[PDB]
Parts: sequence; C-alpha cells; structure tokens
Amino acid sequence: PLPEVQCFVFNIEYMNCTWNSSSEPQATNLTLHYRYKVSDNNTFQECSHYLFSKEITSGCQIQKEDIQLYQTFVVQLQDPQKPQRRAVQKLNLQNLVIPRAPENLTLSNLSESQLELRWKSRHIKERCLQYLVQYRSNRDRSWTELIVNHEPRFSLPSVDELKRYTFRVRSRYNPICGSSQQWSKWSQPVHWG
Amino acid sequence: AVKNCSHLECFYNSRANVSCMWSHLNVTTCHVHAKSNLRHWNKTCELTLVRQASWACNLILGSFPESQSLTSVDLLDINVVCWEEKGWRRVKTCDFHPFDNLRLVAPHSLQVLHIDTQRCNISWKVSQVSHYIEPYLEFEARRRLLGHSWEDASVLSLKQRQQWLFLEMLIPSTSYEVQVRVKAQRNNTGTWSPWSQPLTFRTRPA
Amino acid sequence: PKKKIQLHAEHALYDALMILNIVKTKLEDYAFNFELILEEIARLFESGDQKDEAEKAKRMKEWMKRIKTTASEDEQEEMANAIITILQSWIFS
Ligand SMILES: *[C@@H]1O[C@H](CO[C@@H]2O[C@@H](C)[C@@H](O)[C@@H](O)[C@@H]2O)[C@@H](O[C@@H]2O[C@H](CO)[C@@H](O[C@@H]3O[C@H](CO[C@H]4O[C@H](CO[C@H]5O[C@H](CO)[C@@H](O)[C@H](O)[C@@H]5O)[C@@H](O)[C@H](O)[C@@H]4O)[C@@H](O)[C@H](O[C@H]4O[C@H](CO)[C@@H](O)[C@H](O)[C@@H]4O)[C@@H]3O)[C@H](O)[C@H]2NC(C)=O)[C@H](O)[C@H]1NC(C)=O
Ligand SMILES: *[C@@H]1O[C@H](CO)[C@@H](O[C@@H]2O[C@H](CO)[C@@H](O)[C@H](O)[C@H]2NC(C)=O)[C@H](O)[C@H]1NC(C)=O
Ligand SMILES: *[C@@H]1O[C@H](CO)[C@@H](O)[C@H](O)[C@H]1NC(C)=O
Ligand SMILES: *[C@@H]1O[C@H](CO)[C@@H](O)[C@H](O)[C@H]1NC(C)=O
Repeated sequence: PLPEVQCFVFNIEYMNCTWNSSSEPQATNLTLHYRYKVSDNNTFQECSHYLFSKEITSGCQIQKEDIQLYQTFVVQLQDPQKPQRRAVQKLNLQNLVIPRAPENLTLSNLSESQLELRWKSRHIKERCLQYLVQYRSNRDRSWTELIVNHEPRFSLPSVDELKRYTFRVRSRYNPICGSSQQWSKWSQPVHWG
Repeated sequence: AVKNCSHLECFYNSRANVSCMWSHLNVTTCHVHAKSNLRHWNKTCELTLVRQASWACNLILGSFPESQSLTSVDLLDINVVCWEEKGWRRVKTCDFHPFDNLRLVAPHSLQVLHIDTQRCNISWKVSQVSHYIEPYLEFEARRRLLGHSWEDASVLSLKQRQQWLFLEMLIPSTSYEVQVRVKAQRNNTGTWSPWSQPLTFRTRPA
Repeated sequence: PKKKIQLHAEHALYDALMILNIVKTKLEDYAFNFELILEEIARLFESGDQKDEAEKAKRMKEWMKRIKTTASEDEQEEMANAIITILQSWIFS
C-alpha cells in the first residue's frame, strides 16, 4: 500500500504534489513521474524538483513550464527498488487550482450614500475567478458574505456613517475556467470609517 | 433596437417570451411572424394598441415560463405583415439576435424582513432568468420619500447578485417607497428591466 | 473569432453543467441547445482555419448524444468532465 499523492496548482504558478511518507514503516524514497493525455506526445517524465522530508522524498514540485491545465494529468508514484510497487492517478488540473489572495483592495465613494470595493488578481485572469466578499460593521457582528462572479467589484448601496466597516475578499477558480472548490486565503482587511 | 428594420423594437426575457413594439392608409389587422434559423417552428401574434403610435405583440415561445426556448447563437427573422385588400402584405422584415436584446422580467416578492427606527432590510425574488445569464445578475433600486417623485429619488446600485439591501440613515417614523430592477451585463447590449411593484414601508417611531 | 467562441463556450458550459446535474439526479431541451451552440462553435473554428478545434467541437456534440445512453457510470463522468474541460480551455485561452 503506497500513499496517495495529493496535487494542488497554486495560482497557476507552480504545482506541489505530496505524499505521506509516515505511512510506511521504513522510508522507501519513492519516485514520481508524470505525463499528459495528449496523443503522439505521450511519455512519462521524472520529477525535476523533488520535495523532501528528513532527506527522503516528501513530494514533487512542477513549474509553470510543465503545467498544462486542460490536458489530463497522469501522475505515477513508484518504488525504485520494487518497480511493480506503483500507483497511478488521473487528475484534472483546472479543478485543483488554489488562487493567491486578492490584493490592492480599494474603497471608493460612488455616491454620498454608497461606496464601491475593487480588488485585483496577481497571476490568474479576472474573468476566470469567483470572489466571496465579507463585510461587517463596528458592532463586530457576524460577517455578511455574498459571492461576486468574474468582476472584481462589490457594491454597498447604503452605509452608516457612524459605524465602521471592514472588508475582505477571497477568490476561487470556478466555474468557467475551472471547477476548483477550494477558496483562496483571505485578503488583507480594508476599513472604512 | 433591431438591426435590419428601423422602427421595430423587440425584447427577449431570456426564457421563452419575445415582445415587439411597433412605432407608427392604416389597415385593420397586423401580425408579427418570427422564424428561427436553427428551429423549424414559426410563431405568430397580433399587434394591439397600447398608447399613441405604439402597438405591442407577445411571442410565447415555450410551454414553461422557465423553458430555454432560444440560445446565444439563435437568429430569428421577425416580419411584420398587415392584411390589406389583396391579403397579407409584408410591411417590415428584420433580423433579431435574442441575447443582444435582453429585457428581463421585473423583480417581484418585495418585502421587509427587518425594520428599525433607522435600519431596514428589503428582499426580492426574480423569475424567468436564464442559466445562461444568471451569474451576471445586477440590481438597481431607488428609494423615495412618500409624496415625493421617483425622478427625485436616490438610485442605489448593486453591481452583484444580492437580492436584498440593508438601508441605513433612515429618518424615524417616516414612510418610504422602493422599486428594484434587474439586468445582466455580459456584453451590455441589453436594457434594464422595468421597475418592480413599489413597496411602501414606514420606520419605527423615535 | 476567439471572442465569439469564448462567449458561446461559456453558454455551452452552462448547458453541460445543467445536464450533468440532471444525469446525477428537460434534458432534451438543454442537450438540443448544447448541440446548436457546439455546431456554431465548430463553424467558427472552421472559418478560422482551426480544423483540430472544430473536430473537437464535433466530437463533443456526439459525446453529449452518447451520454444519455451510456451505461457505464465511470465513462459517463469521464465524458462529462472531458466536455467541461475542453469548454473551460476555450474560455480561458
Ligand atoms: C410576455 O411578455 C409580455 C411583455 O414583455 C415584457 O415587457 C415588460 C413589461 C417586461 O416585463 C419585460 O421583462 C418583458 O419582455 C408580458 O406582458 C406585459 O406584462 C406586464 C406585467 O403584467 C405589463 O405591465 C403592467 O401593465 C399594467 C397594466 O396592464 C394593462 O394595461 C396595459 C396598457 O397600459 C397602458 O395604460 C397604462 C395606464 O393604465 C400606461 O401607464 C401604459 O403606458 C399604457 O399606455 C395593457 O397592455 C395590458 O394588457 C393591461 O390591459 C400596469 O398596471 C403595471 O404597472 C405596475 O407594475 C409595474 C411592474 O410590472 C410597476 O413598475 C408599476 O409601477 C405598476 O406598479 C405594468 O406596467 C405589460 O403591459 C405587458 N405588456 C404586453 C405587451 O402585454 C406578458 O405577460 C408575457 N407573457 C408571458 C406568458 O410570460
Ligand atoms: C438582509 O436579509 C438577507 C436575506 O435574509 C440576508 O442575507 C443572508 O446573508 C447571510 C450571510 O450574510 C446568508 O448566510 C443567508 O443565506 C442570506 N439569506 C438569504 C435569503 O440570502 C442579509 O444578511 C441581511 N442583511 C444584513 C445586513 O444582515
Ligand atoms: C508547496 O509544497 C509544500 C511542501 O509540501 C506545501 O507545504 C505547500 O502547501 C505547497 N503549496 C504552496 C502554495 O506552498
Ligand atoms: C532519496 O532520493 C533522493 C532523490 O533525489 C536523494 O536525493 C536522497 O539522497 C535519497 N535519500 C536517501 C536516504 O537515499
């Protein structure tokens, strides 16, 4: 029984595939090979940059040069000593993308009544991402959350001048460019009041 | 606005309803023929007078209200025919791209969930919104004082899909009226939906 | 053009996602609409000298027809994911 590899594409900049080396009684130092489901260009390639846990391979890192989101990614873990001891996995990369937290949040006074929130994305296109805005007032009440789709702008039609508002957003690679379900880390909060 | 003919304007509710209005010797009966290029059917309706120089028609393209009768690549030829002495005479003929002429159904089910002396949360439901455009929903509401004008009112924008607004800075024991409307800004070629049935509410006294 | 196929691919994806939901739980209406969009996507690719992409669009149109009669649950998910993956590639790039 070999540990299952878990891959995550981070902001479509680099891919970190890792396996749990503690499952085996003796660290056998496994090897990872990958290829893509594309015809006439199909053959495996050994991991160029291995990750390490106690001088034993903990995982593998794949750079953007070797990342094709919309071609089925076939990863294969194997024991170098015993070749018959191998595990293969079929991964859709566009459903495993975790974005980097949105940055450059800006609040603007659209009117004396309403204010607008705008943010940006580092690497991924704004068309692809799906955002989740959270805002709460000076009362420190529970966050009021709602999802904005594919446009990095959020509207607050009515505001209380006495109350102090806070804002934070996080993105997701879903649903038109990928089907990823993991939300990104929260942005740095932006306050008004 | 329709591309091929000048004076005819038609609107698609993004589900199964296309409504055309004609802006105008004058004969008794006139009809509107619509035939899609991808679909084999041919729908017809009779124009009826609504106001001065305005005649309306309703092409019901489906059996369900939420049925997706047209797509983004559809193109139906809208023809206006009027019965004369010798019979049907083709008055107008034009092309019509449905998802470039979108006018959704007005928001409904407006109600107040919470109301304070200065705070108020108002909800509203939507109907006949296609899955094609549902993620791109946008809302605009206007709040007016009772007795004042709707053009005097303050129009608030919800550039996301919220379907509620929490109002602040409201005067105690004061009556307001609110209307909401909806749009999908994919390519911004469509127009705003009509204003919802106004909701009249009064804040708690001080 | 690329802007036209991007817009059509997003609407085709909404049909494909709705059908996948129906499969795992009006399917003829969404499938017929899906076929019309993929027909137009193929023609747009044919006009732009991208024969391989047009061949993919014609393939996905046939896969959708097979999905309503494919017995293998594992193959149904593969064909659904394959359609969705390609549409997302057209939307992204
Ligand atoms: C298929 O679609 C058609 C039309 O397409 C739709 O058009 C607009 C209205 C949007 O909903 C689009 O999303 C969509 O494409 C549907 O017919 C329309 O239905 C609406 C709602 O029922 C209706 O609007 C209401 O009309 C009420 C009065 O109706 C009677 O009179 C009119 C003639 O009106 C004339 O007189 C009035 C003064 O009395 C003038 O103000 C006006 O300018 C005209 O000169 C007549 O045509 C009708 O048949 C009736 O006999 C009116 O009271 C309502 O106002 C209230 O509600 C609105 C919100 O809807 C608020 O904003 C207001 O403040 C009020 O509170 C509405 O104005 C349209 O007139 C209908 N249009 C047509 C062409 O029939 C149809 O139902 C759909 N069918 C299906 C099966 O889905
Ligand atoms: C105004 O009312 C709406 C509707 O009840 C509230 O929307 C809820 O928001 C929370 C998170 O903020 C969600 O978990 C609920 O599912 C939402 N309900 C609905 C029906 O969408 C909204 O929070 C209220 N406004 C404020 C400021 O609290
Ligand atoms: C990269 O790999 C490391 C090592 O396993 C892991 O801790 C990390 O979560 C991976 N992803 C990122 C974005 O660092
Ligand atoms: C495990 O394999 C890696 C392969 O890069 C190697 O660098 C490392 O030295 C090996 N560890 C041991 C203990 O042999």
